[PDB]
Amino acid sequence: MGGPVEILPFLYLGSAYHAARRDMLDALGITALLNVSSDCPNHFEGHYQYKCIPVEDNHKADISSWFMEAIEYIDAVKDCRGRVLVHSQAGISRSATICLAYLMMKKRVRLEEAFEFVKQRRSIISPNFSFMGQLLQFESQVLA
Amino acid sequence: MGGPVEILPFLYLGSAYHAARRDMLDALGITALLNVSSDCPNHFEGHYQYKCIPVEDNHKADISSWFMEAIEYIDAVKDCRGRVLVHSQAGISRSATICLAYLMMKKRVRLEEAFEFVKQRRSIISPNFSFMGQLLQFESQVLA
Amino acid sequence: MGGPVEILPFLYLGSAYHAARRDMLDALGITALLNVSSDCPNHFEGHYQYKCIPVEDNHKADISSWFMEAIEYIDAVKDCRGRVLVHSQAGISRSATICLAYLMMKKRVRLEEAFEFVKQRRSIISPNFSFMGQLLQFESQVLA
Amino acid sequence: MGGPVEILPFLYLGSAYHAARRDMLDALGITALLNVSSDCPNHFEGHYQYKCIPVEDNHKADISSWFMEAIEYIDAVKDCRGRVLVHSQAGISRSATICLAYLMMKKRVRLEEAFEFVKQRRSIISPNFSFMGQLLQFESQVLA
Amino acid sequence: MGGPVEILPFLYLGSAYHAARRDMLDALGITALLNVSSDCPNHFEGHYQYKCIPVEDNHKADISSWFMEAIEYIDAVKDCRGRVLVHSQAGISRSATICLAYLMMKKRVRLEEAFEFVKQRRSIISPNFSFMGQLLQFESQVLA
Amino acid sequence: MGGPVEILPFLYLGSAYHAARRDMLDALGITALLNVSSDCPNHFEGHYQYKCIPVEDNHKADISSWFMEAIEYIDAVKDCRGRVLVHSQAGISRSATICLAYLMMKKRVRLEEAFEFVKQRRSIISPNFSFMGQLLQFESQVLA
Amino acid sequence: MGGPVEILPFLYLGSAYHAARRDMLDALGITALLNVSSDCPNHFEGHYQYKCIPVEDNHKADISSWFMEAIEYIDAVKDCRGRVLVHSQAGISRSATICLAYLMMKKRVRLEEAFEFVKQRRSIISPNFSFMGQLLQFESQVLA
Amino acid sequence: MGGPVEILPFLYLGSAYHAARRDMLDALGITALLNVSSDCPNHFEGHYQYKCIPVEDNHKADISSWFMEAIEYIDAVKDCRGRVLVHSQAGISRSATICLAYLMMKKRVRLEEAFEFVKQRRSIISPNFSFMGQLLQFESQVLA
Amino acid sequence: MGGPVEILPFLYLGSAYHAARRDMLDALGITALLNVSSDCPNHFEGHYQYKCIPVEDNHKADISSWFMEAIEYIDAVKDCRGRVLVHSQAGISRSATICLAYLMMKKRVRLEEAFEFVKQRRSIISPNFSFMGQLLQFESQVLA
Amino acid sequence: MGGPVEILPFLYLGSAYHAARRDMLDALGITALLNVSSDCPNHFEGHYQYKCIPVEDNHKADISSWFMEAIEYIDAVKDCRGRVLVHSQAGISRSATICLAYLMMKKRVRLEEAFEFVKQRRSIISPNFSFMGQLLQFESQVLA
Amino acid sequence: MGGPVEILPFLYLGSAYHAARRDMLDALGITALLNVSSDCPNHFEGHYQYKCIPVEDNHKADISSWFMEAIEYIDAVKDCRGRVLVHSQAGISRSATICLAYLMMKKRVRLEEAFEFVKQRRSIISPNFSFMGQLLQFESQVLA
Amino acid sequence: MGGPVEILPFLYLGSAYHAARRDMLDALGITALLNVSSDCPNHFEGHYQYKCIPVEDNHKADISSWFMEAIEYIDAVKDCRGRVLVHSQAGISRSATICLAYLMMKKRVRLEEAFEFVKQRRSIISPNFSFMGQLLQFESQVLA
Amino acid sequence: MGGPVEILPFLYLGSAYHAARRDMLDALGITALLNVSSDCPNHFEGHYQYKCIPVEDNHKADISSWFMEAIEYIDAVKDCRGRVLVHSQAGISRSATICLAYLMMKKRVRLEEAFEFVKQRRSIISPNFSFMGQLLQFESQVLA
Amino acid sequence: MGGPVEILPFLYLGSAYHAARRDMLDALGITALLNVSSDCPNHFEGHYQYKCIPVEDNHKADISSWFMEAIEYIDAVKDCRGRVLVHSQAGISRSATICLAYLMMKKRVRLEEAFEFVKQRRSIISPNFSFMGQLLQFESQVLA
Repeated sequence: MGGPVEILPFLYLGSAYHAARRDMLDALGITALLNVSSDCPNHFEGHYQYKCIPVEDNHKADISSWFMEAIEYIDAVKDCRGRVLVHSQAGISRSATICLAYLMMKKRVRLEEAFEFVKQRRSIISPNFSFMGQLLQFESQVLA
Repeated sequence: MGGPVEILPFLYLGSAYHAARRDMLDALGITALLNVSSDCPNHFEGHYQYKCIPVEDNHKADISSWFMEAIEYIDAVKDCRGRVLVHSQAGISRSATICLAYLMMKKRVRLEEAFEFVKQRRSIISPNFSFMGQLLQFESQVLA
Repeated sequence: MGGPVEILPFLYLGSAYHAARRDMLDALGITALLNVSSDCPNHFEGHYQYKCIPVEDNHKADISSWFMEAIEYIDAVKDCRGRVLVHSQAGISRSATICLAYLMMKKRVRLEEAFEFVKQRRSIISPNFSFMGQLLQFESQVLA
Repeated sequence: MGGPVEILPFLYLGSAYHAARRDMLDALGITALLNVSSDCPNHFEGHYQYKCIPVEDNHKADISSWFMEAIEYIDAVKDCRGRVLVHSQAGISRSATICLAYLMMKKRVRLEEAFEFVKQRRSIISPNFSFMGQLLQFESQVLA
Repeated sequence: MGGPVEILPFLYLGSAYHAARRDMLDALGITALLNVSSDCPNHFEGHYQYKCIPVEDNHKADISSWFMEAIEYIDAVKDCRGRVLVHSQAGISRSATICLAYLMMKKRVRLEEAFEFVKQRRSIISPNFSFMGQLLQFESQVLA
Repeated sequence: MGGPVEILPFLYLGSAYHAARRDMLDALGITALLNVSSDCPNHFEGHYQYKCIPVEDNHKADISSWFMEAIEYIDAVKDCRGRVLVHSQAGISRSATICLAYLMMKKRVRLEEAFEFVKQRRSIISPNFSFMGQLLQFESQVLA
Repeated sequence: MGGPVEILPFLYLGSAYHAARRDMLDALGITALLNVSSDCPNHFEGHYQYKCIPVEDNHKADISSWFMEAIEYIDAVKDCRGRVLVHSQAGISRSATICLAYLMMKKRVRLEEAFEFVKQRRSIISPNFSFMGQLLQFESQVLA
Repeated sequence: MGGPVEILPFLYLGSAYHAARRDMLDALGITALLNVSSDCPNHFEGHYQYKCIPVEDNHKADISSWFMEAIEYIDAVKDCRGRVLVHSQAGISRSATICLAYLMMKKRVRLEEAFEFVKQRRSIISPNFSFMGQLLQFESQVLA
Repeated sequence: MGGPVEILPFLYLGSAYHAARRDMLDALGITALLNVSSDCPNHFEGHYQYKCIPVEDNHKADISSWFMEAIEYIDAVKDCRGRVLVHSQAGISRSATICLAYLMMKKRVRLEEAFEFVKQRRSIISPNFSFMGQLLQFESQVLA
Repeated sequence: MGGPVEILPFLYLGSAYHAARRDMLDALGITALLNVSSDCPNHFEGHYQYKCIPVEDNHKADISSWFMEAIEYIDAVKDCRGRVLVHSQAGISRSATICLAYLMMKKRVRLEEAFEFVKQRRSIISPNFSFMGQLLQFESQVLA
Repeated sequence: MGGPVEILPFLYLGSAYHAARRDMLDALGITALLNVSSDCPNHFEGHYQYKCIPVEDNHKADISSWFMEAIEYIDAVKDCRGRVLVHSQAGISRSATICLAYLMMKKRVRLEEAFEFVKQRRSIISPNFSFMGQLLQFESQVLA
Repeated sequence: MGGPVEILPFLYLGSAYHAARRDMLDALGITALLNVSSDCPNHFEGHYQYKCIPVEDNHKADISSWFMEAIEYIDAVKDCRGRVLVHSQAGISRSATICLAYLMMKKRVRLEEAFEFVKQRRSIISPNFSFMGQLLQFESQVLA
Repeated sequence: MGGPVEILPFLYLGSAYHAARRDMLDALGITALLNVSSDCPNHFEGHYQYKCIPVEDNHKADISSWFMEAIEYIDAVKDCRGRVLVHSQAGISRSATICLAYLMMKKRVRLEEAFEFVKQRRSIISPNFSFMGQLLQFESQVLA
Repeated sequence: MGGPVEILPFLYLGSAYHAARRDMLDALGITALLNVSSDCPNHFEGHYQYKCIPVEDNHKADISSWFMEAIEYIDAVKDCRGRVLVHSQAGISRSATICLAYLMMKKRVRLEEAFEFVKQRRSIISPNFSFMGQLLQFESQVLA
């Protein structure tokens, strides 16, 4: 817990624990949620916009494929002047990988630079190696 | 958090966090809620009376227009011998501006005096400047 | 808060705050709830048995009339081998008065003795004077 | 409270208090719940898989009969690569007995060894004597 | 002990212990004493004005009857510009009930308000329930 | 000093020092006094009931003879719903022996049991050996 | 309390509390008492010489008139080689005024000087203004 | 104060303050009192045996004359197996001188030895010089 | 020093030390000064309004005469919406007497009540007796 | 006091207390002073440049009118490479309002931004509401 | 600094630092000043009486000559019931010498005695040797 | 502040703050002042000798030119056996440079040696570089 | 070690360590010993009564069979008014099981109740599961 | 434990615990032991002289009969210049009674005096009442 960290004015990073907290969500004015796990429920289907990205914290997980879909979604909520809560079970690997991919893309930066910019927000960050490589593979592409 | 502050026996001021807490709401015997934000959900639509006042914590926000509608609503719940929870995301600007407008009106007082009477209740109070001016514009009118 | 106090194995006393806490309710195995207030909602209508006793913490409140209906209800849940949570806003006056009335009746005792037996459970107990007199009026009757 | 203990990667032990906490459930990625009590509600019927095993923390409780049904259920959720939360009111007797029965069976071990393996996880463990005997009766059988 | 509390400039509340202390009596300038017990002696019959009100700290005690006689006596000593020491064995129930009855009457106030005004003076105050009811019965009458 | 200990609601044990203290006597509501010494004066002959039992804290003292007379007296004051203060110089031997004899008799118990019941009240208790033997001699008789 | 202060070998100043204390009186060897109040009793009429000077701690009190009578009395007890205890309720105003008047007279000194000589004895001294003026009026006269 | 010191089982030394304390007197079991002052009253004439020895704490005091009368009195109370409280205003000079004279006589010892034996009991002892000389004059005689 | 105390929004009480402090004067916005001494200079004749009331801290001082002139002056500065600093050498007797007289008059109150109202402001207050009497003489008149 | 705060190298904000301190003025090298009060004197007319802006800390004060005159003056002293001390009685409202108006103008910024920039310098800042509104009215204009 | 010491009710000793402090001067009620230096200015020529005694803290200084003139001046201010502040640069040598000469003369005492009487007031005292001798020379003469 | 440092018996170094302090000036017996700034006023034109040396704490300041004029002035006051206070705004650069130049000249020493001799007096010393170079240029010349 | 715990006046529970301590045995007055292990020697065969019950702390141990023999033995020593020390190697499992069986039987109680009654005596108690079941099997029988 | 106390050079008092300690026995050079209990073994029959006195710590114990036999035994070991250890289970009642009887006899003293002489040795001493009486009965006889 502790509360979701504001990566960008419209982009927040958090735990699945946070996703189940309406008080926490509304206190931050979150309007949408990006469930970057595969089974975390979307309890408040009626009041918040939900987008799911069914991934496992694996090496056997191809989280890179969804980068675009996710980025889109985020940009989407960004344009409605809303606030998305990208989140996964612990908010360490998955939800982070994605916030990184988005930052690398939108703001065009090194996985390095991004990784830092975010470590400062939620020091717990730690994309498992597999994702790390995929985050690189994607990196080259974004810069091209 | 911390809990909503009782401005008037029938008037309370709080956070959107509080609005999502049934235990907190019933412990104070709140019967109605005045959502002074633009996207905070009304989760318990079925058990509490809700009134929305779609405003942003902007300078580009014309919160003054709703003063009357809001005051009415509050007076309304006041007459049912209920308890309203005027609230906005953080419970610092918006929800405050309104409680002020109401007090100035109903009890006829200087934005000054009111502002104080409330600072003593929720020291966090801080209507952004724009609202501050609008609270003055309205002030003259209430005294007339 | 703090949690509801177990007056009797099947009789608990608490706050309206507690009534809104499923985790707290199930942790104590409460099966029914006796809302001794007039507007506290019954959020979980579907999972717990609810009985309402619409009273105000007034001197202008005739809480004595419901004593029988309430006692019945409690005995009812008692027979299903359940657990009732008699409760009012703060769990100081109303919900207490009733637990007292019940104890005086069922176990036949002095308002005095009862009042004590309960002060030891939830030291916060404090039936407003009006109720206090009504608790006496009822006392004589129970002993007859 | 405190949070449910992970007995097995897919097997967790907890309180009924935990069962009412979505944030806690999703933070651990629990997908199913095994209510080893007789009246604890299943509030989130829609989002989590629920299985009930109606038992009392009695000596007059034949919890042994359900061992197989329960083990099955657990194995079931195990195969979906999910996570079950076996739980009872306090998470001391009932929910424990069952986790024990399962461990004895699946991993074939002495009630002794198991009891320990679990005491280390949730030191509060304490199957009432009746269950203890039934856990033994079942033990012989599992080893055969 | 500790010393008698000054309820009113001419009205003090205390213990029977105090009644036996000349030094304490003269130090406060007490001129009269109202023995609200049934057997406490009046040792200094010669130097202080004594008035007895033979009551027990019972439920079987009709202390209400004497309210008028007592109030009179108190008003009497009040007019001689003296100082009365209303007192009972412990100075918790009896002597208090009476000071309350007097205050309610003379100053016309709610048993509630009075009870408080006095709790602040001698926090030990505690009219047994019976008296409490009688104090109410009398209340209505005083307001009429 | 310190104050007399309440053995029974109507039976107290104390020092001769206490016997000379009106404030102390009335604060406890003592109505009668049983002087279990041979020369301690009865200063307040006029306000308290006095009964003398002229004994020495000797081995050459036949305190047993008076047991009956004393018990009577005590029962007497007991019936008037009063309070006796059995006392001797220090309140260690004599006044104790007697409270014991009375307890053994009235409530029928072992000198042992009584002795304890009282040690817990006034830990200073210590009937000189002679009395101790006489308390036994009397014990057999009371049980017969 | 605390004990009476020795102004002069034969002149002491004190409280009415002291006047009620034989132990204190004899410990100081007081033989006479000068009651400078209007209602404080003279409990030990038989053993100590008493002289009364019926005054109020008023502005409406002409304590000056008695100065001579009092001084006389004091000189009287002085000649019997006794010890007088001049005293009033609190021993702050009245009994002080008089000790001052006496000192001014007998030893011929400024109200100023005396006032001091005594403040050093009983720092609590404080003749109400009225008396203060009367103490001056008398001062001129004594010096003449 | 502090309490009278036991010089001999039947001989105690004290202050006039003590003489006025019944509680203290009876607590020690004093039966007689020897007032070695000239004006200290004998308040409890009815309950204690009193003997007066009218002396001043002077150099102009012939306390020696009474030595015999006093010793007699003391021996007297000694024979009734009682307890005398020899005492003077402060219990420093007079009452001491006498206890000394008695000791010197009865037990035949040097004023020196006695003086010590007693200093150890009431360190405050201090017979004014005059008495000191008279105590010597008497000393020679007792040894003869 | 310490700074002048604000008795009334337009009335301050202080020391002659303060009168010599421009920084202090302007920080409080004092516009006028009432020198209630007889020789304290008026250094800043050019920038502040000065009014002198040549009195001594005597008994031989008829400060009462000026009460009216002073009150006037104060009312004067009061009307210009200014701030007067009534002051004397130490700011204990003289400058106080006057603030009292003014309060008694303007707000019509007992020398008693006023004296207090001011003690709470500058606890050092202490009009010498003479002034005290004159403050009374004047009191009667103001109430008439 | 404490000393004036340096808003700009040539612009300082302070109390009227400071204005009366030459040592403080010269220590900071202040050459001019802008008296934003209505009656604070200009004691050192001969050595420092003074400019007055006669305003009250009112809601009835039109401080806005002088904004231009004041800004001019400040720019003036700015050009002589001097240092102005804008100041009012307490240095909270008036003198602040003006420093704000100047900053908004000269450096073109939001009342918001300025208000902050200054709060960091003299945390005590607090333009009464009226001025606040006037500061806004002026804001729009400056940006145009 | 620290403040000038009051040698005599009308005679004070101090530093030149003090002479420049009006607040300090008026707080003590100094009316005249005796500048015992040769160049210290008399800043407040208009409000205080000044007398100069042009001396150096030398051995080559004939301060004795002025003794008479100075004493006169002091006596002068003494008669107007004023207060003189004799002072020199540091208030150690010069101003002291003079206060001494005055004391020796007026009160007729040994340079020794005086020197002490003053050391106790301003421990810093230290007339340079030359002055010391001159103070003696003068001593003989004063005694004659 | 803190006070000016005595460089030479007739030469002191200080702040402009000091220059505004008469008490400080006279306490040190300063007779003349050398204002080494360009705008610090000379408030007490009438009582102290003033000499101005209009310089800026610049690099663009030719403070060297005035060295001779200044030295002269200083020597001048030196001959009148007076005391000069060389001073600039902070008393760090300007006023120091000059005291150095003077020392170098008068006592003929290395800028080095002087700089030290003075650092020990006012550790704050710090002639800006420009002055430092000019202090060297002048050094060679003084040694020639 | 630590010493054997007194379960019953004639029944103690302990370690094999204790069995080897004569001092400990005689200090407790143990007369007999019940060796509930299989190889612990009976060193003092000559002085204490020994009874062996050859069991292992196994699951493969049929300790139940001996329950009767053991109970008999214990009752035996009980009748000789002796004291048995039931004990096993560590005094945790075996010796406990037996004390339990005995208590259940003799005093007829639930394995539950007994287990507790003993846990309070030797908190270390812990019959291995096997024994636990056997203790239940036996339980039913004892109640029949 | 702690070790046996040396009552007499040849007489020691102790616990049965001590009796089992050879190291303790030889360290004190005990040669004989007097077992004043009824079942404590005599483990070292071969090395120490043992004498048994079969008594219970009862009231129903006639320990007096053995007094002579015991005393004899003790005198016996005394003559061999040995050392006896009189002892009972705890060494509080029995073994003490006997050491007392012996002392009373051999050294002829009051049970009182002896009791003390020994309390100082082993403060734990406490002959049960029965023995106490028997110790008295025997006392008279020894003195005869």
